[PDB]
Amino acid sequence: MVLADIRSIGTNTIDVYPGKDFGDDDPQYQQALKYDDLIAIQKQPWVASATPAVSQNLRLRYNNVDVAASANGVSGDYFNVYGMTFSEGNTFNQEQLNGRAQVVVLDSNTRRQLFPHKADVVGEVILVGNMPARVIGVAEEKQSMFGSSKVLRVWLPYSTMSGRVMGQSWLNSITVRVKEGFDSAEAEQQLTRLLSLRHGKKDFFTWNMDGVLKTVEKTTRTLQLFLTLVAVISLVVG
Amino acid sequence: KEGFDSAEAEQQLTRLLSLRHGKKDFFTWNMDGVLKTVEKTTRTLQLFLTLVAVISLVVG
Amino acid sequence: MVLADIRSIGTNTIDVYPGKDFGDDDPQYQQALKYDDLIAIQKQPWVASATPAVSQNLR
Amino acid sequence: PVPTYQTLIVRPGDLQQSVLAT
Amino acid sequence: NILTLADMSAMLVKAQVSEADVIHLKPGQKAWFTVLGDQLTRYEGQIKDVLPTPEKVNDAIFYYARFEVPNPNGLLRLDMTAQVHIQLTDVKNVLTIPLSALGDPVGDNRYKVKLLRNGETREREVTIGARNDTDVEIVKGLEAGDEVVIGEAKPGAAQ
Amino acid sequence: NILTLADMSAMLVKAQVSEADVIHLKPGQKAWFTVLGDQLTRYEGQIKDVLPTPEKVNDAIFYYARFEVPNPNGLLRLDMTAQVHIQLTDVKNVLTIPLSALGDPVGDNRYKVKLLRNGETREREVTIGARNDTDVEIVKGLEAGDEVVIGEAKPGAAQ
Amino acid sequence: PEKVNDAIFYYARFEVPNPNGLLRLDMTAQVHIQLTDVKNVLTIPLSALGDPVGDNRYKVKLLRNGETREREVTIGARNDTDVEIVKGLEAGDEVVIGEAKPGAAQ
Amino acid sequence: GDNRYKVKLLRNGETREREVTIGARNDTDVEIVKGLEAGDEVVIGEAKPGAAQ
Repeated sequence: MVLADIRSIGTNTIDVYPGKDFGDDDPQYQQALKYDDLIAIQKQPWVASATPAVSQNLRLRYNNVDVAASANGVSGDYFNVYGMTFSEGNTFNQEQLNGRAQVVVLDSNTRRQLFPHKADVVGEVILVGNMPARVIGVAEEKQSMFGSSKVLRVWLPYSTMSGRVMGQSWLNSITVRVKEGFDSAEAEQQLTRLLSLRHGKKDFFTWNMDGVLKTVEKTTRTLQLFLTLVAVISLVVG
Repeated sequence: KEGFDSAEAEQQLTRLLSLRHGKKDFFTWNMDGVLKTVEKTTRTLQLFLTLVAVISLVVG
Repeated sequence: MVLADIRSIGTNTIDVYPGKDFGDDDPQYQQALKYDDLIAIQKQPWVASATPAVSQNLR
Repeated sequence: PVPTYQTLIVRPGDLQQSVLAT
Repeated sequence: NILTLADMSAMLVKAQVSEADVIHLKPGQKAWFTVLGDQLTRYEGQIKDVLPTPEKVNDAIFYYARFEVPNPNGLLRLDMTAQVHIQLTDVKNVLTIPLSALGDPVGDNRYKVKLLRNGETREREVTIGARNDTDVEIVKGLEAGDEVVIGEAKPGAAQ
Repeated sequence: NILTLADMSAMLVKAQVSEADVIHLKPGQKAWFTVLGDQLTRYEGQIKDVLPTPEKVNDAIFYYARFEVPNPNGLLRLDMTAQVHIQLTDVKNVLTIPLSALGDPVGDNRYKVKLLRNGETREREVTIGARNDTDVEIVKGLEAGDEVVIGEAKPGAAQ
Repeated sequence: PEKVNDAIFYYARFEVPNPNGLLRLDMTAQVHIQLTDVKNVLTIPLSALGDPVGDNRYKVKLLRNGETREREVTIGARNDTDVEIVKGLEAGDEVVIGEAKPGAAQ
Repeated sequence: GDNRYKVKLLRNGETREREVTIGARNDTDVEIVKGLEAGDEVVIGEAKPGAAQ
């Protein structure tokens, strides 16, 4: 159960980062990170897939209700690979990922605010920031985490967000999933060299997941070892 | 202090900051209660482990 | 060991978050927070203490 | 486990492509 | 600047279509729009033209377009937000597949599970050219009136 | 700019109503306001007019409106913040439904269980657009004097 | 040049014919420029490289002895797939592109 | 944020709230002008409306 919660994020992920690490500002604010970079990045055979990530909170006008909300330019595999359940609708095709449709995913709570009526979501349009957006899918949270006190959150194909309501080449991050059952330790340094190449400087700054995965795996199985062993010893004593 | 519950006062502080400031804004994250529940969790693990162990030993 | 490691935090924090939550930007960016407030904030007897917290990078 | 499937009745439709804009 | 003036006998709209779609949008194509504040009160008219000079909001260039809506009763304040529907073509007598259940092998080939009269779902490869904001105009490989398991489809799966 | 002057005997207000509601706001409608610093000391007057030219604060367009409050006592400093209640309407001889009881099917439909003279309760769909903080205005959908089940509403279920 | 914060950039121009009135002003346009062949030379796969200092470029390779040995090399040209290598490695040499170790027999 | 209920204790030993108007918000205590009589006990701690102590 707990591993399924953990492996729910698969194998693996190398989110791309600027600056130095998590706490950095200006060097992290600047991003020499073309989404085009992914091309050659996706070119490596061991990789199964790798995906762009970006997000922007913006004001959202609508009919009468008129409030800002966070939003998330992402892959269509997002709710898929996260396995996030849908309140309604689906994610989106890669074709329409290229289609730049004004399709979009929203919080159920966001609907709770927008829609006292509980009107059907699909086919409806609501502007984000400025651009009109024909809402379709909305997804229920797959975690409780009530202490998070989650606010309004929204999801877009990244091509649309970063594209036709941002236009920057530099997305917040890029997920990178390896194939082959390949080890987390290896190649991440090779990708590091890769960023030492396609960029001229030490700018990978990425975090990684079979490291923490394998170690918590050894941890849990170790707990199995202690528990089952002392149990069986006691029973043999019986 | 006091050994006082985190669940309480934060609401008192809620209205408090809702007053001393004209609007609710502080939006603080709860303390200690997470410690409370994880304590119940770990002690619960103690309960499962120690109890099944001792039962097995009684079986011995 | 683990519990002492966790409760080591002063019982365990209520940091001020003048915005909405962790993901917030501009409303979180604007901040009406006042250390002066800490006066009456510390006025409550159960409050053994409450402390200021702020930070930034600089060259 | 119910094999229940959401489904539709396809019909010779007419194209409604036009898009939108703020 | 002493004082500004404006004629409100008719209202012009600045419909900022994205640069990706500007290549189409032939003049005189019929279009309609509606304001956020009145929810449902459609206005409509001919498109007039396209402005030669773009202006941008950081990322992504946008090109304007204009109408000429009549303004009875003194409604519609200046710079009011207005959602705008511009019309592309209406080819007819042809099926379009909802995108909710599409299968797309190779990214060219396109399998699609559909329920049969037997109660047996079965997929078929199909070719499709035209694509829509919501669906895709299928051209071959599926009959009209066919049941189509839009939800949780799998091939060969009787229900 | 050597100096500036202002006639402090009548304090005009800039009530920036949202664009979503500007379509209403008919002139001469009665309205009132109050300041944060005096808590409870209501001022009131006729609305005067609406400014044709909006000025945005990044997101969301807004439109001004003005009153003409008398200013004795020498109070009311310039650019003071002022909460404003602009009379939306004075509908009368018309029923309104308490929020706790109403049911809202579909996203437009509104079931409302009511007691009948038979003593057997029955729901009715009701059309409601207007709504208040405490109630939703029902111009139509329920016959007057019908009792309504404020709690545990159940269609077809006698009390 | 006109810089955009980081990285200086330089322009280049064409002269495309414009039939039918298409192509609006300031439209985004992806651009391919042709460079040139640099044939008659070895090109190393990117993964295979050892790149000390960011100037130096060791390259572990396998010998006929079955023992691997690195050779520092000069490399200027770079490609999305490989990099051109004018010097430091003879042709026909095997190259331990995978899990390389200097000075190590296979 | 306009209304101000205040639970207090009655001679009955039963608590009851009264809505009150209050102007000044003096930093130690607010200045209540109306809605409560003098000499009244006030359940400052763990108050419940309509509840006997």
